[PDB]
Amino acid sequence: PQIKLVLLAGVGFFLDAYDLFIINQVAPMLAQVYFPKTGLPAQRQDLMKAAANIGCVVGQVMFGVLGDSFGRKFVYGKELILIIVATIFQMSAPSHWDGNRVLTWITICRVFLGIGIGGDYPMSATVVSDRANIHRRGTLLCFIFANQGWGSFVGSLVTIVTISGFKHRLKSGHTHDVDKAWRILIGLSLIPAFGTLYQRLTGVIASKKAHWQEFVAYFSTWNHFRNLLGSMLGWFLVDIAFYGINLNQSVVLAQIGFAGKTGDVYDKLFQLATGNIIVTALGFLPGYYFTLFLIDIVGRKKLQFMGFIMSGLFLAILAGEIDHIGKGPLLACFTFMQFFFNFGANTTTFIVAAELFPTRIRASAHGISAAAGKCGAILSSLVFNQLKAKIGTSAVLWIFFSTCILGFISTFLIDETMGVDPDEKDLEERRAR
Ligand SMILES: CCCCCCCCCO[C@@H]1O[C@H](CO)[C@@H](O)[C@H](O)[C@H]1O
Ligand SMILES: CCCCCCCCCO[C@@H]1O[C@H](CO)[C@@H](O)[C@H](O)[C@H]1O
Ligand SMILES: CCCCCCCCCO[C@@H]1O[C@H](CO)[C@@H](O)[C@H](O)[C@H]1O
Repeated sequence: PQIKLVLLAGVGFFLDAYDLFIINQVAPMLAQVYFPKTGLPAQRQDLMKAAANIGCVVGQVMFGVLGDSFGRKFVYGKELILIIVATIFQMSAPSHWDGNRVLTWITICRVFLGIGIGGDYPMSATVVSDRANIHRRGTLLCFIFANQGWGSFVGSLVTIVTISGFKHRLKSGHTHDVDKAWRILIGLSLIPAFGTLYQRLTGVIASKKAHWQEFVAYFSTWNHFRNLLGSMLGWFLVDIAFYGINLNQSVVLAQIGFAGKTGDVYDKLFQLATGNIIVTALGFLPGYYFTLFLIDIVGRKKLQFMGFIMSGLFLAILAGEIDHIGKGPLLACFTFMQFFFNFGANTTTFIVAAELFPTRIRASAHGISAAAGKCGAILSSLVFNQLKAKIGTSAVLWIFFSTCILGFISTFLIDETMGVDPDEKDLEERRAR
């Protein structure tokens, strides 16, 4: 039936999300091995974490040209082997290498990993926004998207299971085995990746200039232009805070009480992994499901308004209190923030970009919005740990706060898409003039 295809798109998101966010769990292990006394150098850590998102935009433009030039049959398999191969190179950095060289190895691998993650990313959204043509398209897009939560959660679960498996060996003095742990964290993605590879198998300028002419004509009208403006702005603005925080969740949990001077190597990695699992289990993950049950009841806009403005509050509390109040209150607010990312702006920007636009131009408008998002992701990703050193963590969280208020403001540019057919509205718009 139609069901099996949406699951396959789901496992595509799951694998993309796992590979993206697992770097947050891998980085503190790389620190313990290759930079035990100092931290990972700020610029190198930022480059390593932005790498996958940088490749992600290169992927969907490149796999876009090839997919348009020679059709969908050209791309469907090749994107997945690229992330499999990129996973294996990343997994197998020479252990006898110098720390900066190991880091540079992983960043480059993660760019190519990103290029593949850039493959199926918008194509899993289109297949069911085109297919459904029903009020329950939002509940469907949201169900596919929720696999981003499971990607981050399973990575955290994999991490505590892995560390607690190495418990006795680390306690008995074999401290280099954390170099084997971080390879297992990346490597375990290969199990669904190979599973899915097998399941997936078992006048060009004249046309482009004609589509460009329709696109420009469409988005040169205000009530049509602002919907593209608001779609680009909302996705751009939320990804600054969202990927800034989530690619560095282990870093924030370290000003909060979860990193300390007490305890040994196991005690360190294990409470830090304990902090990560709490946040994603209690906040990051359930937010997707609160959205799932309410988008086709409350509407998309009311959920972004709430999402931006609620995550703003907890960012302001973090920014104001992080250096001044105890662990507990901060851990709660940080979890509340994560909850209202996914019960809110992060989930709705994705749906709104897929739902706003009539099909005759939907491909570009969704692509331009997704590209705008990745731009916001790479700014914070490229600079988060550098700013944290130049201006401090509280000052960065004040920046994230401001982007949430701008997101709230920009959401007024959008039409509510709950229950609307964008092709019909385009249709009456035209029969009306
Ligand atoms: C599926 C795609 C696979 C991509 C894997 C390519 C890894 C690139 C290897 O990096 C190279 O090795 C050293 C890194 O420390 C440096 O000598 C050199 O500057 C750098 O270019
Ligand atoms: C399709 C190309 C795939 C090539 C994979 C070759 C892997 C060779 C083994 O690598 C080794 O991995 C160990 C940790 O796992 C490190 O201790 C060691 O330094 C490194 O040499
Ligand atoms: C100098 C900055 C000024 C920009 C002003 C904000 C633009 C608001 C656009 O109004 C729009 O009118 C539509 C009805 O036609 C509503 O459906 C939609 O919700 C609403 O967003």
